[PDB]
Amino acid sequence: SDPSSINGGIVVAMTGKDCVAIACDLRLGSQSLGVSNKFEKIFHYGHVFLGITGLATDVTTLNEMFRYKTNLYKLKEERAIEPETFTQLVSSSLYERRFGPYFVGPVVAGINSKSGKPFIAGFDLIGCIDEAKDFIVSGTASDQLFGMCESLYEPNLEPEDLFETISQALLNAADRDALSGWGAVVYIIKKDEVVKRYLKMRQD
Amino acid sequence: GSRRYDSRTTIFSPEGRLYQVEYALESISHAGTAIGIMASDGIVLAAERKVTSTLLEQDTSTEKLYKLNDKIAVAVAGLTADAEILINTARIHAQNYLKTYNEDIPVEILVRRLSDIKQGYTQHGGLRPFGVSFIYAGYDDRYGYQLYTSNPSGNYTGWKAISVGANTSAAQTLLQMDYKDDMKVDDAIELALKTLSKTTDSSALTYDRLEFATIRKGANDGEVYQKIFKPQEIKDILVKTGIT
Amino acid sequence: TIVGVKFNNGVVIAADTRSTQGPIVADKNCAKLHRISPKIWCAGAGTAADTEAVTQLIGSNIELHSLYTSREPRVVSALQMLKQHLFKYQGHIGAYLIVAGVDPTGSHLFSIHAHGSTDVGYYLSLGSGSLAAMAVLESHWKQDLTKEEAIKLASDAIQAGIWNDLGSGSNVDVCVMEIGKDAEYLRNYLTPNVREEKQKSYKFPRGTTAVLKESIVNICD
Amino acid sequence: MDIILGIRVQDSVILASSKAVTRGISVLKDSDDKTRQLSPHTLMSFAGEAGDTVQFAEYIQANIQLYSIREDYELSPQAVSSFVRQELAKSIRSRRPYQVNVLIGGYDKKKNKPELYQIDYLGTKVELPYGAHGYSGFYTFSLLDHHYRPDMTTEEGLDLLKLCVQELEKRMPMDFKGVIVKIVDKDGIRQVDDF
Amino acid sequence: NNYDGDTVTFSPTGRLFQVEYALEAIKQGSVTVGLRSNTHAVLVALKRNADELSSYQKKIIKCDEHMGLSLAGLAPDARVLSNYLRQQCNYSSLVFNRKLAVERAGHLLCDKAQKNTQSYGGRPYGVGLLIIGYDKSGAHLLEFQPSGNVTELYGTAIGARSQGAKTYLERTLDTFIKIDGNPDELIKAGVEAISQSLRDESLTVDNLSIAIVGKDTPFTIYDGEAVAKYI
Amino acid sequence: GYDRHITIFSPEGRLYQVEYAFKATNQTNINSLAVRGKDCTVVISQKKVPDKLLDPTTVSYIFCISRTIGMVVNGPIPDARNAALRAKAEAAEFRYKYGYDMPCDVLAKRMANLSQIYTQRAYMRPLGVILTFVSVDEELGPSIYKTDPAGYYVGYKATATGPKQQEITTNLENHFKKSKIDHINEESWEKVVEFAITHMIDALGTEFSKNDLEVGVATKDKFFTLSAENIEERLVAIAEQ
Amino acid sequence: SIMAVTFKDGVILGADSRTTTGAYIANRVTDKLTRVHDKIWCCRSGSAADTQAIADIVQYHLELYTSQYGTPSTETAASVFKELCYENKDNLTAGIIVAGYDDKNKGEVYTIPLGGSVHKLPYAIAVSGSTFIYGYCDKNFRENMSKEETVDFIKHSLSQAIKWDGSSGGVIRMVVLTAAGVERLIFYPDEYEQL
Amino acid sequence: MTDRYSFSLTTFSPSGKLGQIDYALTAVKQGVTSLGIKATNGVVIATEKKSSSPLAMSETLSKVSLLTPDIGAVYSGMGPDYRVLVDKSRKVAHTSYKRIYGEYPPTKLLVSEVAKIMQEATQSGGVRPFGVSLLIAGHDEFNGFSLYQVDPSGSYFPWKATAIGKGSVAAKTFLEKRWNDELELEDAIHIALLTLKESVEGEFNGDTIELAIIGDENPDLLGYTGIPTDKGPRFRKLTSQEINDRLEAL
Amino acid sequence: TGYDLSNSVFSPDGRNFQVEYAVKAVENGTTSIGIKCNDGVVFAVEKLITSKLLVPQKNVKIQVVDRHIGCVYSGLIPDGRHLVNRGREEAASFKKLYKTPIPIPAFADRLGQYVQAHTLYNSVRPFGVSTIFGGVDKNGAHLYMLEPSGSYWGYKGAATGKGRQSAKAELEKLVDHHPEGLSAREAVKQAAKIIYLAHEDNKEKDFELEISWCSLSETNGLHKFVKGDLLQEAIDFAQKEIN
Ligand SMILES: [Cl-]
Ligand SMILES: [Cl-]
Ligand SMILES: [Cl-]
Ligand SMILES: [Mg+2]
Ligand SMILES: [Mg+2]
Ligand SMILES: [Mg+2]
Repeated sequence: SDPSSINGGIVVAMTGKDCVAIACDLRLGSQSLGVSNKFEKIFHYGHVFLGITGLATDVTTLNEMFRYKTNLYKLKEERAIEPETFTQLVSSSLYERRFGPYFVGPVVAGINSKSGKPFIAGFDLIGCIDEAKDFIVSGTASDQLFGMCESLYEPNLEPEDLFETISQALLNAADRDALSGWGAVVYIIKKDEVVKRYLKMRQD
Repeated sequence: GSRRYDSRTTIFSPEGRLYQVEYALESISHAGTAIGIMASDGIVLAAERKVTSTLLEQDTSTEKLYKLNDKIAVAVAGLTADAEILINTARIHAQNYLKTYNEDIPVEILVRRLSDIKQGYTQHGGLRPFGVSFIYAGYDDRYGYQLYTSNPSGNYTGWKAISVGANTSAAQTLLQMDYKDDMKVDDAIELALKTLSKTTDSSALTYDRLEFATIRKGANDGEVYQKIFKPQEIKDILVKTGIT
Repeated sequence: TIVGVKFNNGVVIAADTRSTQGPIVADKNCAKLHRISPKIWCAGAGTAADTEAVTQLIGSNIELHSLYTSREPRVVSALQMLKQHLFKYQGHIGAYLIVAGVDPTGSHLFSIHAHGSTDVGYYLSLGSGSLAAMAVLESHWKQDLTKEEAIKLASDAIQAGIWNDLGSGSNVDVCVMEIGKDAEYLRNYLTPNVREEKQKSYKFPRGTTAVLKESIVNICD
Repeated sequence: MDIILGIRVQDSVILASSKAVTRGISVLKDSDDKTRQLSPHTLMSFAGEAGDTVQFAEYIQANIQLYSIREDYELSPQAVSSFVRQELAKSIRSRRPYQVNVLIGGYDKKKNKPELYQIDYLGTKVELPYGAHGYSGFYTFSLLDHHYRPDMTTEEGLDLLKLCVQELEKRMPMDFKGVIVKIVDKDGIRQVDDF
Repeated sequence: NNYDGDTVTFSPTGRLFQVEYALEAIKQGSVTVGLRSNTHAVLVALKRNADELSSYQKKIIKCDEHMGLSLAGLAPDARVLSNYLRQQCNYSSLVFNRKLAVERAGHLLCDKAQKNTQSYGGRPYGVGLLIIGYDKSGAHLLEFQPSGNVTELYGTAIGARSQGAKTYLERTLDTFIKIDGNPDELIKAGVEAISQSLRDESLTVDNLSIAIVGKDTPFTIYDGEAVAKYI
Repeated sequence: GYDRHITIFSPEGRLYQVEYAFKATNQTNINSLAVRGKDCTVVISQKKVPDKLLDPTTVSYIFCISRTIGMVVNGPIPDARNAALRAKAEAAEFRYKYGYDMPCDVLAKRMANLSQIYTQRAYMRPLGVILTFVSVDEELGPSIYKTDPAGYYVGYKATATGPKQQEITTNLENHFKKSKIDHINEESWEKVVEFAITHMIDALGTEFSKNDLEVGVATKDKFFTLSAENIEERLVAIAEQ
Repeated sequence: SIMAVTFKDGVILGADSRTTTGAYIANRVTDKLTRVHDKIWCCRSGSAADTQAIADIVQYHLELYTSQYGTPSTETAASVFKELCYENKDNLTAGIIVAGYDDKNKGEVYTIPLGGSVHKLPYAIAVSGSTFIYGYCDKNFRENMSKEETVDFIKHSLSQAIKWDGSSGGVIRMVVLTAAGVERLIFYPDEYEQL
Repeated sequence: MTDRYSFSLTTFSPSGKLGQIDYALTAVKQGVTSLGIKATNGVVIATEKKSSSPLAMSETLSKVSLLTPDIGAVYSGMGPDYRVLVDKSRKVAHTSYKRIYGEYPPTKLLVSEVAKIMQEATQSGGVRPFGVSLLIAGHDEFNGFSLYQVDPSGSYFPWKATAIGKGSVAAKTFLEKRWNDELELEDAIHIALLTLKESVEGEFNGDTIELAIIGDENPDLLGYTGIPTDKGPRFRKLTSQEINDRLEAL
Repeated sequence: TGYDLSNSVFSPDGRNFQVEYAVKAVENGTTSIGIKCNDGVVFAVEKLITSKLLVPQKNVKIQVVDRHIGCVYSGLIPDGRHLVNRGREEAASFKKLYKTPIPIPAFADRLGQYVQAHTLYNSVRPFGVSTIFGGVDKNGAHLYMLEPSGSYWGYKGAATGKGRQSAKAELEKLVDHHPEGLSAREAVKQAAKIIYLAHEDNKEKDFELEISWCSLSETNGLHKFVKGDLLQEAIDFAQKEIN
């Protein structure tokens, strides 16, 4: 009866040279039971990518909520929302439910379309912002990801190299967590192209 | 008490008309003309700006044509301020439907709800009705391309081609004369402009006094693009059809 | 670890840059020094979301108050508004704040408990490193401190917290508010915890990771 | 309310739902139908807290039947599942939450494709080739992982379901008094008379 | 004229016309008489019929064992005010184990009537009441008017041609005030009083309505064959 | 013409109910004057007690709003006391919420914003009063801010209100043309009161006894009203010069 | 430890300067003597948050009272304190001593203990956990004492309490309320410890 | 008691006119002249300070108001109606934007919110329209410099340059002749002072003229250093002295 | 015009005609007076005997507020009762929070603000009563008179109703002939005389006298009715003065 670790799953985001990467596992479970191996935890609103770990009903609900809010943003502002602004919106929306929170660990990744600056951020369930140059981790294998990232990561990696680093960080973290795995997806995000790769990993 | 100063905005005349609705329609008839034309392969929205000034910023201006979602736009005729209240409501209703069903709102459902809000202001509340008529241009996967109008009464109807605001009588006769069912978008663009050009109260129809938009399937393979024309793009389409 | 130190012509506040969930360090360089108003700054301990949220709400309301009254905002206003908000929620908003600033009245230093109590002091400390910090303050604080003395004392008190407290670490942030001058915010004033060179590079040979499928994501309209 | 299974084959969706209603130490009924037709090509099976299950099912049925009349149009299975999920996602932070788990089986006439949705009481929605709620999954999912093939026919899918029900009747402690089986295809919803 | 549209408008001479029109409803109402000694208080009411096939409109309402009134004007308004008195009498009993003083009953009716003469949207009450009771300070008779003016009296009358009965009671004052420990004689004085307000019609068995309260007499209403004695 | 009964626009863009509220201002036939010293702000008002049965001590149009703010009203006493009670409530609430004494000009703005609402909302009538707020503000120093039924407010070097307002205004205007400064260059508040009374006598052309005047004085950290004997001492000083 | 003593010229308010969280001294120079009016002061015991919130509200009520009705009595100040303490007794933990000077009534002392009751006394003393003592050296206190006597009496009484407490400590603060005005006295440990 | 006016005081006449809006615009026409000019590198807004009395301190009454660090507003019409609209405008910039997105709104969206408040006074029960027209000058990263007019109806239009109030008809003609798309900020201030001299009758100096600009960022006005991204407000109110300097070379 | 049809509407003069119309209702009412004395206040009122059928002494018009304040009024009697009911709520809420019984000036403003409130809206009617009230507080004796506009002042003597001008004239003589002050027992006798002299303006129906008083010495600072020997002594004094 701990909402954050019923369904399980992980998200990791990393910055490189003129690029960001965000990756997640595909597992949705009901505690011990694996239910779905196709549950993606990464959504995009224009060029801003959001990963969400935690209670799956809240992952689905917050995706539907941020689609709603960014759609209205675009209609009124007449431009796609930027990562820095979207971060503040996630923070606002989570702290609005301060005493009845969404049981989630969201991660923002994207490149500012104006400045071209790679941006990543993480939040606790009530919307405290963790802004980081290097990497952000979330989910049931966060400890495992912190260990992998802190040793594997180096600054200013090229997209093709950053892919290998984040992929190895996720795969090896998921393999040491019971409630994570069952497939993985890695988004490599450059200024004006985004590649999405499905990783081969052990299905246990 | 306060009974003395109440206009009673929601009562019937002895003839069974709604005073405030009739007077609101009179207001709208003085507003810049808006034309919608529905073709087999898209929809055209064309609107005339109300007596433009030379020092009005034309390029960063929105008076007539508003976006409701990616598949639905409206042309306004009446009080702009009133229209914006209703537009923001319609934009929210569309996102509520998308949030609930994970499907873009069918055009008629959005139109019916916006029309039902207008109706309410004529039957209860004791407030003045919204001095606004809309032309709704949209696409959904059920009925394809659709044109609707709503007016302060809250009544709405479907159209192949329609005008609202000033000189609708004249505009509707010209559209009824030249419109046919197997018409293309490029043909409908030419009809919309030619109609405004003849009904306008201005000396000559110029780019700076027009708002223009098309809803086409011009994007790659089974997807709808909304094109709100820039000043320079209106200037070009106005020369190409040979009006200037 | 957050401290406030009063000197001759102003007040200085300092803080560490470590954010933690349980025994894990979430952020190695987070900013615990908040701007309520241009010359009124806040240091926050406890629930990180609560300290940021309560600081921004009062900061927003202070800005609107400043516009309405056509006056530079006062620290007592920020203090009164914070304590009444925190008291209303009976400690459920876990924000422990050191509020310092300069205004037309002069220079002020206050602390606010999550339950809505406030104190007045020449030197204050809050958070898990408060006892480490307060030991340094009690040992070295004197009346009529100069600005250079006050910054040193404040940064030394934070250092005590960084070294001796597991909840505190990384760098030292300082904000100096002097009467008749612009408040100067010294982000990463000290950086005594720089990660040493890694022994090896864990850069992988390309093609190391097995890939099931590739696809191009359309982010355009 | 215990066993609800679902298999999506090539051209149809099959829902199997246990017939037993148990209150205390007695089996009150052995012919209970734990399903409501939401629309002509959409069927919902349900299991959970007594009362809440039928109350929730009938409430959803009424709302979809209302939409069908208003728009003279059948809502897609994806749309119906999204509506149902949102209702459950409201429920979980209510004063007294609906403790109901549902499978939604539908044939989408636009895509000409069968669709099976699994939603738990929290509003956790997932699209699956095969699904179950509660302890049902623990025995049947291993079997389905092994015997299930994506291009299976309705007869093949019914034989694979028989294998699941046989495994449950062997290893499950309760007598769930067999299952009512319903097929959802392009022609609508029909019940397999003998199983 | 211009100042009678509602109860929230004073006239240029300082009159409330809606209140004065409500007062007019009472004059149209059938005559009722009230009178008391030191021991007993009596209500006598002339009931009115729609026609010979109809019943006679009941004029007297019981409020408690020690208090009740007679009405003249809008009967439904008498029902609203009598129901309010019943609740105030009942509140006094339940909370304070105390019979509500007839004077306090008056004060409460006054204050209820007043609020309906100062607020827009509402209307004044269109009924006059004669409240009789026996409390700790002996027998009492009150006259209520929907202006809010309540008055304690030895005797009075309200309704059409009430002035006749009111003049008689003014003359008889010294006689009927000393009818102590004799109910029948005090009623007889009340019946002879209301008789001064009759024109063409006389008091019949199903026409006359009498009520009495006193020292060892609960508030009881006499109708039909029970009032045959006093004709 | 129901556009003259409530606060809606007339065809020529006017609010008649606001204009008529201004006329109610002079119903009392009382003239007020406010001036600033170096250290103080002085406000004087005529005191007329026509009835012999009145207790003269209770007849006042000067109010101690806070401990630093004083307010003189030109208009009927019912609307004066309505404004006074509200200003007292607003000053107390401000101190509680924001932890410092409400400034004279901020109270003026607040009371002006309330007045504005009465000109826009139909169910509320404007108050037929002009509020003159005085204090020695801890930021701005000696301060005079005046509110009217239109919701208009502004600061003043000095001001006058009432039937013979224009005569007092021009008298003060001429003095400040000569002195070339924005205040009365005088050390003690006693001599600033003596100035205020002197220039009111010269403007109105009437003499004053101790009972004909009412005086309010704002110093740093208190506003107080003078007694009859305090005024009498002040009138003697003027006469002996 | 807080006490208020009435004497010939007025009344004196005294307290310690120590605030504790568990065994940690949060503030060793706390001002426990609070101004609710020019010559109406109170001593705060119990929750620091609760007493501050109440003292701030009472100050607001007396400021508003003074604007409308002029200088309020010490009894009026006590009544406002009681009203807040009594009506919110469930959510509050505040023990307050109210001391004030009137030119009519001279020095008055009122105690509002944890109950939310009000008591008017010649003097009052509270130690440990908002614990008022009824006797506290009744033969050591006489009516109409001198300033120095009163200061000496409170100084001794609080010193004894700090010797045996742990909650109490730091400096001794006093406030003298008389016709003359308001005086603030302070006694450092080295003076008061040697008693 | 209570507000019994829950019905519209603004209704359509048989001609389709909304009387109370038309009459509000008449009140604006009687109002003192104010104008706005948009340059390539800034925007200028200006108005006359019509002083009620010479004893009055015209500094205390501010006709040109900061709404956000990068947005300023001036008006023609009823001053009190403007003052409460500025208060509501500043608050709505926070409640409906800054407290959500953590940044100040762009000019067009704050204008949109002011317009909404004014439209509500046109349709809500028991209220008259606002008797003011606003000129709102602002800057935002993605739209650059912009100038908007807002009318009692709630209608708003973007302008290259315009004027409202007493001498607007004459002022607009003057601006049409002088305005081009290559104007620098100093040139627009010069034209603003020339345009305003026509409509002013009495004294014309830095004490009788109120003028503000939306231009470059002002680090000196920020009040703190240490955050490189925070470069200070683009809104600056010109001083009495700064105006008089530009009146010599006129 | 039509400026007099709706309450809270300013006439072009700047007058509220509806309030001035309420004053006409007050002028139409019976005479009521108040006399301030050395250490308290005296209240007296004219009760018209419409009929022999009215019970003497048992239609009391003077009302007490708290224990220390007397209230008497002329005009619409129910409107007076409504105002006193409110006065009792105000006096109760003051005593509940501040302990001390409400000072008279404090109480005066509570009625003042409430009456003034009934001139701010067209949804309500102004009060059709002038109210003479007062009593003894910590600062001594206070007499007030409150009018439909909400206007009130302190008074040495007060009068309102049909015989106000007669009563005012007789009050003005007492102020002139007793500058050092009038005693409580004297003020009761004078009150009786002034009501009898003021009854000349209402002499169709004969009347019943009613007096109350608050005195620091005579009533111990509480409000009491003048009854029995002291009432008959005052009536006899008044009867001797008219003849
Ligand atoms: Cl006062
Ligand atoms: Cl305000
Ligand atoms: Cl404390
Ligand atoms: Mg695993
Ligand atoms: Mg599930
Ligand atoms: Mg109004």
